[PDB]
Amino acid sequence: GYDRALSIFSPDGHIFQVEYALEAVKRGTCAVGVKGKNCVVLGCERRSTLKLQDTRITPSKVSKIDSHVVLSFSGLNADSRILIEKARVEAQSHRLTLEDPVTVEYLTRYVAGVQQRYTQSGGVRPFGVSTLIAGFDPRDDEPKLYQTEPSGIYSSWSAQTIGRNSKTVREFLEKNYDRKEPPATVEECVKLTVRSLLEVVQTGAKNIEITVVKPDSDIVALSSEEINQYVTQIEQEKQE
Amino acid sequence: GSRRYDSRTTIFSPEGRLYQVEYALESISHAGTAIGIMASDGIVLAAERKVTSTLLEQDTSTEKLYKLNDKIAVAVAGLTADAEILINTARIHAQNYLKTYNEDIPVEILVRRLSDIKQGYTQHGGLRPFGVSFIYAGYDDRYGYQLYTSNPSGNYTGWKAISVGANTSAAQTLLQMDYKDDMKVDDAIELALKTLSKTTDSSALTYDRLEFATIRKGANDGEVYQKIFKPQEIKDILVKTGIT
Amino acid sequence: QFNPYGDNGGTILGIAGEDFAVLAGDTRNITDYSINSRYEPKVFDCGDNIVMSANGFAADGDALVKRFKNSVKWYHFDHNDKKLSINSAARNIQHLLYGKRFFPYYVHTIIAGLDEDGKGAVYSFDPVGSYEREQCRAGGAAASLIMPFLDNQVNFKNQYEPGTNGKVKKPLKYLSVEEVIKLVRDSFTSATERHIQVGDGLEILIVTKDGVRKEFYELKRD
Amino acid sequence: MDIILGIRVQDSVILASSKAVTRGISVLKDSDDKTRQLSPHTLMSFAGEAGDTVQFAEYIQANIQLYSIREDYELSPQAVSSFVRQELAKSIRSRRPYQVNVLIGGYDKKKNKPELYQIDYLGTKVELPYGAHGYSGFYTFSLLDHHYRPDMTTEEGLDLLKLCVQELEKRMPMDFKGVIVKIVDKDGIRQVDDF
Amino acid sequence: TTTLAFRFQGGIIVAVDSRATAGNWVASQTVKKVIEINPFLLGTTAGGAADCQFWETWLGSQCRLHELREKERISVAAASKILSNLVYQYKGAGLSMGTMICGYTRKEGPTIYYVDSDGTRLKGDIFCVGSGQTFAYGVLDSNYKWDLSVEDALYLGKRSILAAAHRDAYSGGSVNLYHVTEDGWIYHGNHDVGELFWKVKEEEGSFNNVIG
Amino acid sequence: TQQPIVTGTSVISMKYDNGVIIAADNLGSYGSLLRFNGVERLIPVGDNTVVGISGDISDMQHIERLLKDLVTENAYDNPLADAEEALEPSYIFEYLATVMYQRRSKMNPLWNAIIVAGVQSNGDQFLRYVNLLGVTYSSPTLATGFGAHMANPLLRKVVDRESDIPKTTVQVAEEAIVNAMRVLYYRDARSSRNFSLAIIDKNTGLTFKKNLQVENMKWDFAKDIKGYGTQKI
Amino acid sequence: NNYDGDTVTFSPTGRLFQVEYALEAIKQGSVTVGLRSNTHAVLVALKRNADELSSYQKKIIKCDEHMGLSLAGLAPDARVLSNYLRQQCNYSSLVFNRKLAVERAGHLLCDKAQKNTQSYGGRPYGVGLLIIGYDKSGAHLLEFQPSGNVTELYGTAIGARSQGAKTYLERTLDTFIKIDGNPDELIKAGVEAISQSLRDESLTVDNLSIAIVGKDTPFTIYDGEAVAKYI
Amino acid sequence: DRGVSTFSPEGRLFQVEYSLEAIKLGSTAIGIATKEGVVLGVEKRATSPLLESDSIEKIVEIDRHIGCAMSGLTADARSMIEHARTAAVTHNLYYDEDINVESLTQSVCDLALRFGELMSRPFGVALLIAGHDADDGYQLFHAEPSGTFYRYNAKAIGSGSEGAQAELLNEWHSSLTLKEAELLVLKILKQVMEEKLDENNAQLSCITKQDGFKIYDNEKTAELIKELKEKEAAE
Ligand SMILES: *[B]([O])([O])[C]([C][C]([C])[C])[N]C(=O)[C]([C]C1=[C][C]=[C][C]=[C]1)[N]C(=O)C1=[C]N=[C][C]=N1
Ligand SMILES: [Mg+2]
Ligand SMILES: [Mg+2]
Ligand SMILES: [Mg+2]
Repeated sequence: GYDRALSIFSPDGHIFQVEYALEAVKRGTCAVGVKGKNCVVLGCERRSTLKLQDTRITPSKVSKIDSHVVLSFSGLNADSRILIEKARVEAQSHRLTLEDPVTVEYLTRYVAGVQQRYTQSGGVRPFGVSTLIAGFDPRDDEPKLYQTEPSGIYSSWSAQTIGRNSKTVREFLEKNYDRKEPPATVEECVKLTVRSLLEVVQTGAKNIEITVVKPDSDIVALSSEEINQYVTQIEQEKQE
Repeated sequence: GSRRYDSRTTIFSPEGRLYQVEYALESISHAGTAIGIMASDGIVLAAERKVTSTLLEQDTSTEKLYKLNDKIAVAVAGLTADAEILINTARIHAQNYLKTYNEDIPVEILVRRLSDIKQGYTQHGGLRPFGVSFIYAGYDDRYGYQLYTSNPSGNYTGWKAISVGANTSAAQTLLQMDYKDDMKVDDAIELALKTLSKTTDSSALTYDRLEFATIRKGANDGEVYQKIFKPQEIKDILVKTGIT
Repeated sequence: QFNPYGDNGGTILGIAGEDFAVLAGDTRNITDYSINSRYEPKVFDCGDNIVMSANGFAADGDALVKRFKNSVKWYHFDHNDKKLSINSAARNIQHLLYGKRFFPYYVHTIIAGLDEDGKGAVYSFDPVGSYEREQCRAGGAAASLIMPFLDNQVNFKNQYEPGTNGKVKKPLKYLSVEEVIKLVRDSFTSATERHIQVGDGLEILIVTKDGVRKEFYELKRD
Repeated sequence: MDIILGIRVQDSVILASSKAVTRGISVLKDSDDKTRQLSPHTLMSFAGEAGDTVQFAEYIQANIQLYSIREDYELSPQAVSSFVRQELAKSIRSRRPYQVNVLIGGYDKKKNKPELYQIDYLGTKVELPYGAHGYSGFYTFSLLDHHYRPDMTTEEGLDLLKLCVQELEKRMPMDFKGVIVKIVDKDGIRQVDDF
Repeated sequence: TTTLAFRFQGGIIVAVDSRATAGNWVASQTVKKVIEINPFLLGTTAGGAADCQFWETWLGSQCRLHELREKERISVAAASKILSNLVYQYKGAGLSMGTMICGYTRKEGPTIYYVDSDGTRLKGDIFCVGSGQTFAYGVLDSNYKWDLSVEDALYLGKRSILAAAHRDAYSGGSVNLYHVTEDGWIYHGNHDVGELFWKVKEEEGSFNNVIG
Repeated sequence: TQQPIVTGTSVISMKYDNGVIIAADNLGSYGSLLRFNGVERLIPVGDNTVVGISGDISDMQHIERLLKDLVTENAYDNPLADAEEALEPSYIFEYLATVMYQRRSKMNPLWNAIIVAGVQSNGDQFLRYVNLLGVTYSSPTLATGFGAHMANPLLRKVVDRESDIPKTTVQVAEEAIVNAMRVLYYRDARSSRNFSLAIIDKNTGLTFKKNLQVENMKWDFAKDIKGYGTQKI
Repeated sequence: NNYDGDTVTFSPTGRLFQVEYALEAIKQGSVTVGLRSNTHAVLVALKRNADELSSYQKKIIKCDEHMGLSLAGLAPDARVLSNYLRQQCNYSSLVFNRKLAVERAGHLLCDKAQKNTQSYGGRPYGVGLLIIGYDKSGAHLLEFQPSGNVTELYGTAIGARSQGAKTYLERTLDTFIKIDGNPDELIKAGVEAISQSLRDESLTVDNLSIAIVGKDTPFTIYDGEAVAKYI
Repeated sequence: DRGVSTFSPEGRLFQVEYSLEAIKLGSTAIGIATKEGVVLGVEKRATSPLLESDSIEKIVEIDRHIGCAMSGLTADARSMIEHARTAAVTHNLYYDEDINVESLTQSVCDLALRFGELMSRPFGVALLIAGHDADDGYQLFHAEPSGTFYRYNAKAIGSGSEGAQAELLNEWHSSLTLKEAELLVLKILKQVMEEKLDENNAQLSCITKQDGFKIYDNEKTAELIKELKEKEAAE
């Protein structure tokens, strides 16, 4: 078998293949995650260079791992499918043996462990993908939002963004998000998520996708018209 | 040892691109243009054979359009030999699904499976990727008529109208201009041929330089028919649309 | 058909004292109605103040002892010459025995020594590794003859105090090393009389804080 | 385990399964639910050798739930039954086969029809209006042959099911400790708590 | 062997006998048929001594690894299923095990799972397992209520093992009592049947058949 | 698992004051057929060890090749191969015992009973038994097969315990072995008159005697035995 | 230069640079001395510390009751090789009831190290070993190099500044060989030998490490206040 | 290119030496051993204020009597921790006892050099393994990707290591109490850290014979930080 060590250290103590995988994430479309008091919202950018697309059948950016957890990403689309499939298999395996669905932290730890494994295994390159994993633990009403990256490190975030121009939207979230009082309602949380994407997106038409996840496996994806109403209200308040 | 001669086909560039995928896409950009157009009552697949000869036996020839099952077909852009490897794998996958569930495979599931195979060659194994881009035209009872494309990266996307191979930039602009949502198959046939006729590097578009196919519900009652056009049938539709 | 098991007879006996422990065993080795040897040592010093005997099928018995002695050696190498405690040895032996759960060592194993508080310890095993710390245990062919006698004369079972008539039990006073050796010798003499696979000689290993001592006694050779 | 019954009526499928679990000479439990929900509109009951039954049922459950998440779509009862049959057909030529017989009751939301499939441990699948595994059918099929009509309501199906259980309680030697009854229709799966 | 466990108001009572036999030969009267998996989990042993004791000792290692990895104690459901899935892999090889996995957690409350070597895994309120299980069932079923005091529940468990120790030839020796609560299990002593029988006979007025 | 085909009968042996004696007849039986009359079943290893083998002859020849190969291997990169680092009886035995127990554990035994007789470096007598089951034991006298039942009783009258070994000379020990071989010829239906005998002494070394015969047999009394009870003629 | 990328490449003058670079790792290691008489064999090792808070790296490893070694270079490689020796000593005991000859132990180490110098992918061992032992032919001392070369000697030293101790032993050859039935005097000679390799630092109580094996003396290691006697 | 297991002309493994450079870039971790216990402390170093700092897990339990702190590419530590936990629990299963801290460390270090062309590269993380056993008492070990481990009375690893180690050189003595050690870790962490030290960006832990391994609450650490400020202002 092909056993070549692709991910290796350099004289300055860097693993360039892992670092170049982050550059692939930097190229990917922007993804954002914001958790409120009783919800988490996942915002995703759709680049409008591709029109004549069939939005019914085109792979959506946000993927359900289980009925209570979701996963969005930035980076290589093909790579993301492999992580999502493994995550979905592990979710069912956990239910089968532990007789309880995965916690959001556990699922994140698994996905992060897969990513790490691909940074010191022979004959493989790292995943060019960073993920945002969000949801609610079984029988728990505390919102959960985690991030992973090609190196395999993961951590919890009150709010976070990844992908292209993520530096800008992170700048926005850092000044606008208050920890002592997070978005109390679904409306406030979605509004803040759409606002953060409007700093980068371009047009607020079909370029913004929003997915709201609530406790007890209550997940729903907002439509174009529903999102367009948020876009309208934000700019009308801005004209002042 | 052997390390000396390894090209390392599955690595990132400093910019975060996959060298071999990018170079495979460059190869595909010189291949004959293939176009897919999805309508409300069917799907059209049109493709240009590359600089043919008068001594090529056309009626028994097949380099662009292939049948995966009774409901799904593909248009090829790139290395034909690479494509046939993947086509035979896709045909088997469709039959495995049919044996397991006793139902025809949904289009997206077939597309995802092939796209995953392509992805694998970019991440592990140390082999070169498949220098192939597919346009998938298919039907199932969930989403109805569907158009997809996949490329050597293993990434796939859904489309209303799409082109692969040569002059896709020019072709996509023309499709984006004249395409409408309430369009029908007969109109889509005309759009496909007109787009090829303008983007072609050849002097004139003729029957012997084309492969053509449709997937219609235009079959007796609730069912789907695949029609791979014969040379004479391509010649007739060229006269009908007013190109020759 | 090939039968991979055999029966080499013999009998063993472990008794735990207050600050000592003994492991005894006869020196006769047999197959069917023949004597192989009148003196074939069966109880072994395994190091770290632990004595061991694996009675039954001698080939499996030797194999197990050999592997445990090996385990003690590697325990020293891997853990900075640390002394293997009797409880740790017992758990290790369980895994050696259960490792061959589906092709068992056909033996009854007994180890003896001192626990980490310096008190006398005897552990007893079945062929597939189930074990238990005991104050008293006989093993092997004549185990059914010896154990009841030890229940009576070591644990004072079914004994009460005169005058009270079944009301007050006989108190469980501790036994000295001289008192235990008497019970061991009488156990084996009695077993030799009524069991054909027991005889020739008795070898006793006594374990104290000072180390491992040996005593040998003649048994009837018929 | 012992008795599992199935009946497909006009607009639903009804599965009845005994509550007893017996090992040797003791009834260890009298409230055991011998079924698993594979999907919102598909239920599978099971009976066979101890351990194998639950292990197989939960394995199938996990696979269908995995499919549901991956495609965001519920498989048809026919598709699920074919998947289950293939697993059992694969199993019968294994080193140690799954010794499990199953009934699959589902409501096809596409065709708006209830469907009942009987599959044994060999991988023998049949679609039926009513079915049973083990010695149950030796009693219940004669009753069902007489009374069953294809346009029965759910309430009529339950009454006909009570007549089956009454016959079993009269003539079968084993005390199976009654049955848990579940109904599968367009609205999903629900349990009849009083039977 | 006679082992039982039952749920009640004050948690769980676990009671076991102490006898081990090889045919008609009494191999031991001092066997520990309850295994302390952790301060909140107990396992009972019936059938093959080595099988039960090896794999329940092994189960404790798996449970300890779970709480190290997950920073949270393992559920009784998950602990029982680790054992049942393990023995299921060995099915047909000839393992002989009849066990109860007994514990308490916040999410579950007091829980008992019957796990055996055929792969059977059952949640329940009352279980008796072993050669003398039928004898224990007689006393338990006629006297069981949810509203039992810790003191009365303990005696019922003790008395049920005694009943089986008397009638079942392969049960006896002594009775080990455990009481599992919200704050963990609590050992309640070794009770020799040789003394317990006469004590119960005199005080309770039972066993009038026997002469004393 | 198999069955023995061509077989060798008893191997007998004992210790004496300065060494050990071992003997075995020269027969290779094929069931009740006394097929091969020139089979050597005592195989010397160096000048300090003799391995006597009974049971399956095909497995004996395999073991013979292993020992031959063992000597070759020991000589490799060994300047003291004919001195301090020569093969000892204890080394040879332990090797065989390992192989025998390994083979029985794979359910494919070498169908033999083996006695390794020799003298160690320090002059100590070595005599130990091993068989197809991997069972091992040592004793002042050792014998396989019928020898165990008939030879041991006779040899144990000479050396009954360890303290009798220094009191037993080589002449007395050899006499007892030769008598035992005669008794086996009287009573073992799968024995032959012809046998080999080997003495390993700490002083005089290895003495290997071939083509020995059972002699001084008592048969004359047979003429007086008539009928099976009542018959007079 | 161009021929040092891997172990599978000879240079134009017939040299194996990766093996030579592995040899260099030994020279960087702390000094250790080995010497023997007819009755006993002694190892003396100067242990090295990272800093004042750190412990002094152990240099001596026991392989059997009658054999052991001292290391200089990559310690993990010494652990791998010593583990192999333990197994080989143990195989000899279990199968043949025979204590492994020190000469044969050297042959086994040579062959194990050699395979790593001829195959692609692997690397040479980066450690040198001094093996002492007492077997059926008396006391022995071996020097192991990861090139594969093993040499039996009366005395030697390896590591940094080892040339000083090696010269001393070359002068003292006739004296220390005669130290029979006197372990303390043989150790004294070893401690005096390793002292010739010292600069700036001197032998302290937690710095020095000594081991001995002999006629009626199992392989035992002395550290801490047990070696204060010899300082 | 060149082999992964290649020696440099100086006699060092290139990849091992390069992994040590990655560890220097890592966040600071400090360990101090006393007769009353061993203290382990780390710098969390959150990359952004939106990152919930309590999810940063750089101090980890291996067993009840053994704890562990990390520095460098912390993702690489997960398989090392898993192995350590398994080794600890497995030894308890085989021997019915706690495993020695040194033996546990040795088991972890056996993984280190299992790389070639096994894993494709060395670990890019250093570990401070602290614990207690009956034989050698309270112990602190520094496990490197070279496969080498040193025992230490006190040790600092990460970006501010040489500065912290020099400070530990002067401050450590054999009669230190547990409380004195806790404050000393906090003092040195505060010195080498970029951002100002508080309970949210720094974490403490200890291992004692009685209570075993414990990660300190943010409320408990906050008091020790306040106690530190006052005693420094006292002179
Ligand atoms: B109990 O009777 O099931 C008992 C429990 C076990 C934990 C000691 N088992 C045994 O006594 C078994 C035999 C048996 C008797 C009756 C039913 C089932 C099994 N005996 C042993 O496991 C055993 C162990 N060591 C020595 C002898 N016998
Ligand atoms: Mg007799
Ligand atoms: Mg059927
Ligand atoms: Mg398991």
